[PDB]
Amino acid sequence: EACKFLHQERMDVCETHLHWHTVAKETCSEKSTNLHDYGMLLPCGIDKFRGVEFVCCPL
Repeated sequence: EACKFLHQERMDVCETHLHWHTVAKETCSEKSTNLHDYGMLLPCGIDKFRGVEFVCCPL
């Protein structure tokens, strides 16, 4: 098994870095992996974003 690169965004709300970090971490954990690294997508407002891409690696 290698690491998996994933992209998740949404179109209904803008959210902070903390939210997107949480999403990335929890998505990796749902897939039986650990988050290694991530980057937000689609900056919005003064301090928010509309998604995250991220790399989940084997436990």
